[PDB]
Amino acid sequence: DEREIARKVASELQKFSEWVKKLKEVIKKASPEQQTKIAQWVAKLAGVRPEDVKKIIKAFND
Repeated sequence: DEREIARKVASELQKFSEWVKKLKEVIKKASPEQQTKIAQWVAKLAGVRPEDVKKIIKAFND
């Protein structure tokens, strides 16, 4: 069903947006060395590239 996937994806979008903002606040308080380090933790845990974590964070600032 299309409307149920849309309802589910949008709900997870609102929840995941909260965690991106918290990760942003942790990154905004970190030194440039720690910012790279935090992006490498998230990438190594989630199984993505460190650059993808930054592109995902970019899409949740607007």
